[PDB]
Amino acid sequence: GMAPPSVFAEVPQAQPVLVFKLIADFREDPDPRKVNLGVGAYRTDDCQPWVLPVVRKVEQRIANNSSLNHEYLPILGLAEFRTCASRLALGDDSPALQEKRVGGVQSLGGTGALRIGAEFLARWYNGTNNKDTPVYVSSPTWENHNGVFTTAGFKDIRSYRYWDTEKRGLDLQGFLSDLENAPEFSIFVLHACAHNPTGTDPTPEQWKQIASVMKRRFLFPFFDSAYQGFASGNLEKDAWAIRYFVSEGFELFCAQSFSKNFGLYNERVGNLTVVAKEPDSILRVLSQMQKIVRVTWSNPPAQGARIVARTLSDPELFHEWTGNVKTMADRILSMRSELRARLEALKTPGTWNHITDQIGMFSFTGLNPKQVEYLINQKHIYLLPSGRINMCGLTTKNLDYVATSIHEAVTKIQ
Amino acid sequence: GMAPPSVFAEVPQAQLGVGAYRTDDCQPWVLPVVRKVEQRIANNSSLNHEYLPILGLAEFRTCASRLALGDDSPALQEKRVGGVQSLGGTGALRIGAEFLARWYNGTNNKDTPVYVSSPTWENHNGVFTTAGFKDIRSYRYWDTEKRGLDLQGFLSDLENAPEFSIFVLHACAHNPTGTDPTPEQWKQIASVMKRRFLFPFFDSAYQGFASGNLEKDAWAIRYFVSEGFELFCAQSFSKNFGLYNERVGNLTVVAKEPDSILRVLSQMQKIVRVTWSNPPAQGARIVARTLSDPELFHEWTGNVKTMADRILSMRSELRARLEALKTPGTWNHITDQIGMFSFTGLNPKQVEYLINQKHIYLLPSGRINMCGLTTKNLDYVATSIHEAVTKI
Repeated sequence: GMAPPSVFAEVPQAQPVLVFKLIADFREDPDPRKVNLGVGAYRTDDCQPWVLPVVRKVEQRIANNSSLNHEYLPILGLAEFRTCASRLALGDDSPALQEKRVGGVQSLGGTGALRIGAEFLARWYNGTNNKDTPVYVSSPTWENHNGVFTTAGFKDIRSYRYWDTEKRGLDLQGFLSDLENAPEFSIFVLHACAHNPTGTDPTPEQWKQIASVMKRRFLFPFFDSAYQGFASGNLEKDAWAIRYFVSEGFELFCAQSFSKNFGLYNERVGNLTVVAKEPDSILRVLSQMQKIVRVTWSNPPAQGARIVARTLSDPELFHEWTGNVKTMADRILSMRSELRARLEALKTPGTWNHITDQIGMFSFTGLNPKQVEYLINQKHIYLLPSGRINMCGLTTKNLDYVATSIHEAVTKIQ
Repeated sequence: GMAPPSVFAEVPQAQLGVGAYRTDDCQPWVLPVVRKVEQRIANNSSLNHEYLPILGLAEFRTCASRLALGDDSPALQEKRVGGVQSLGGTGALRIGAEFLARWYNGTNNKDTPVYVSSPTWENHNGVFTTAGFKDIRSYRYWDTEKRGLDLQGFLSDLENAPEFSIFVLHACAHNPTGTDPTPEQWKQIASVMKRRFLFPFFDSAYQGFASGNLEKDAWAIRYFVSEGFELFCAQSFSKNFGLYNERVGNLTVVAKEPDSILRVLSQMQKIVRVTWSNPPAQGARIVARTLSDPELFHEWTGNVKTMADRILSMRSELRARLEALKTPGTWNHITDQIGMFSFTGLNPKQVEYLINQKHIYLLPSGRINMCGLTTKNLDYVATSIHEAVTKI
């Protein structure tokens, strides 16, 4: 008599996602002093999203060009986008480009590039269908690295020491030790610049030490490049580490996102750059990439890649874009400098040079969970339990209140 | 004694034929309604580029599921429907397959049989295999001798399928055969599936495009819903909006009650997050704007019927001509079939006559895209079938 249970009756409700509740609490908050330091994207000094002027310009040119059609792109994506994207990462003068040993797979953001690369490695790297190769991610790292590599089938995800809580910076000796102890052929997921979530990057000299261990132990660099140019304003400096590994003779993957440096978050524009030792392997690698893409999204969308390709391939638009990127980078640099200056003017205990030594929009402040709780509950300043803030949540108008509130948290809580 | 060997040194090299709408001039056709909506979007400077929700643009998901199920669907009124925006129909199939391989018929059950039609769109096998299903099977479908549906074979394969097996069903415009069950035949299929707890995973890539009428083409999905099935429906807007390269799809989920939708979608979110994070905006924005404006919706249905009518014309003319020259065999399948694709009924090297001598290019299976026929290749295409059948 009774209706049978749903075939979904035993499907569990997934674990709540923390930051979604944080943003929801922030929007509930009636206090006019409230500040959202938990935002995950660029914001202007007026707390608004920013569509880049060059993007608006190219969108208008696209809309006014009736010759463009909607027929499927190639599985691997729009050729001009892939070429321009890889050239942006590697440099026009890259030896790997000269030697024709680079491939590029258009992907659904940086996430999609990481996923396709992980799927490839889990099938063809360090043996056939070797799911046991260790994959190392930083401690801490971007919240979806583990899930991407686990879903691609890797059974042994490990961490390398990275953030040092006491020094508020890089634990170089721990990182180097974890590299030295990593099994040969282990994969290391490396943030190319603007480490997310800490903002702490190796200096060039530290990168050389990291590369030296990886070269000697045959460790595979899987770069994640989500903030090129965005991070510092200088596209070459932000790509220095990737290019150094190339010039040291590494084979590598580089998952590139255009979500942040073009502000094209919702058009899902990414590229997986592959650097191989010999030109003949690019065709073989890409042929396997095609099979992976085919069963995932079939072929990639056009609009965002068209915008990026048009911008990177035209000198006038490229120059405008580099200025727009510098605007974003400079605002973040300003918020870092202004926050540090205020914390020091308030004689806040501890050192605060990490606020300006860190790079990009995310910063591990060094505040502890109880201090974070104070900022949220008492001061209506919303940030993650880790102490991560987005510098773009700071503004000329809120800087005094945020600095004063941090000073209160540091002196009064714990 | 080189230097370090390449980590890619052993990677193997992986191993009338259009698949998209073409005009009588053999060109792509951006739908007039799409051009109109694209201009409205371009003129709306208030639109930003911030990430969409993981599951996608809310208005798109609602409009897409309503298109499949009908505005007055009891499942919609009872709030037991979910929609996940996806990267085309392919992406919708993949997310659904990933979900089933984790949460359906047990936890992490990779052994549930997955049945696809014989023949089918080849990416069906690859999508379900990549999701981890170890046991992909076929159900009989195309009857080469009758040039139509082998209903008795299909029904027998349903009867012999283990309970809870997944069936990948083409909602309409079966690809590659163009042969669909009639409503009476669908009722027989549904009866076995209901009795044996077989899971309908519909692939709806050609709604409205197929016959010219979006409501008729969705009948089978809606019939299964009315019979109380829980089901998935992977929807593509690539063909019916001509938005191939904007990768617009939706996975519609129908459950027995609203709470199951909440839990299913929460798992969907985790799957999407590690695949593409969140979906692109442009194509979904076009579809949502069109489907939510009755004026635009009406214009769109006219654009769809224009495409279907050109295909129906090509089917009508090809058959009438092959009978005008009365080529041996029956050819009512040419007009009984529905959609862009037609299994002509020609043998694996009755084609290569068409290929090698008259250079008409088609698949070894005999599949043609009717959009490759024109008023100006009418002439010759079928005076090539006439002789391909008479000679070899």
